[PDB]
Amino acid sequence: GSHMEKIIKEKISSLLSQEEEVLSVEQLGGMTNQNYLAKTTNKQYIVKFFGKGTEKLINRQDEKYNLELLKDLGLDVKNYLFDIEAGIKVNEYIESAITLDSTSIKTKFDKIAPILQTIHTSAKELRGEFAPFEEIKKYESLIEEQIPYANYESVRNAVFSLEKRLADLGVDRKSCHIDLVPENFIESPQGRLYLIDWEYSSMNDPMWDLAALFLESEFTSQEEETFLSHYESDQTPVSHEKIAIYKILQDTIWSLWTVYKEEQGEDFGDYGVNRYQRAVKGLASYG
Ligand SMILES: Nc1ncnc2c1ncn2[C@@H]1O[C@H](COP(=O)(O)O)[C@@H](O)[C@H]1O
Repeated sequence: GSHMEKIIKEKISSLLSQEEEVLSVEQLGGMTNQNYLAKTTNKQYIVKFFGKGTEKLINRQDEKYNLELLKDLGLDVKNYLFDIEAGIKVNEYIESAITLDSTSIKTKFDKIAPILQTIHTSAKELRGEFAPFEEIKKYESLIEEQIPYANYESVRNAVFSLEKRLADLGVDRKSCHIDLVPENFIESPQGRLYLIDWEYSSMNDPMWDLAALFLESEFTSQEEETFLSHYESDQTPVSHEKIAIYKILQDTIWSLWTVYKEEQGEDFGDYGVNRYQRAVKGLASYG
């Protein structure tokens, strides 16, 4: 039983009646060590332990508010606990739920485009103002080692040069999810599709979210065009250039996230190296 699992057991004890007990806390699948299934006498809970070393990256109070603010959209699953002290989310467990991946997401544009419209047109004022270039600096501060990626100064300066272009185009400010990996979509056995894991949610340009959806599921040009056709409306305008720019910023940011996570003891192999190289590729294609 890990330290993280012991802390989870303690936090869940507050959700139980005098009779009930925590039976087990086990690590769920996935890339990171954040996700756990907790079993109690009469209840199962999905747990995301996101707080470890992320105090300066994920503003826990911002995100606790964002949960209660976003609840009536009906997109996320039910929350039972959001622990500010350690950064731990305790949610409902949906039995026999299907987690989406790139292939399955591509069959469900009829559901997913309206979902993204719902969030981007919510008119909700989330706590948090996403600043991608400040985000880069946050990771740079937290990382102890000499940056392990090749040709970093030239790449960094090219990435930071995109700030001026974004200012010229004009950056929009809407409620965004910020982390549209396909595995953040889960389907109930009865058919309802959820969008989960809003830990990064913030006010941002909606083209960030589109870039993330497209990049994280490796959409083809045909899939991008088809999705944009579905998603585009007067209240959800589309900018292809912004999408291209945000893809580069995402690969940069998540490559730095990788270094920091590995410094804390995780092993993601060449995940970060490859994302960084894709930023390099994107910079060349953009220019
Ligand atoms: N309410 C739920 N019921 C069943 N599985 C879930 C639930 N919420 C999250 N999960 C799973 O846990 C993962 C959450 O972390 P992530 O892998 O980053 O999406 C999802 O991919 C789902 O597979």
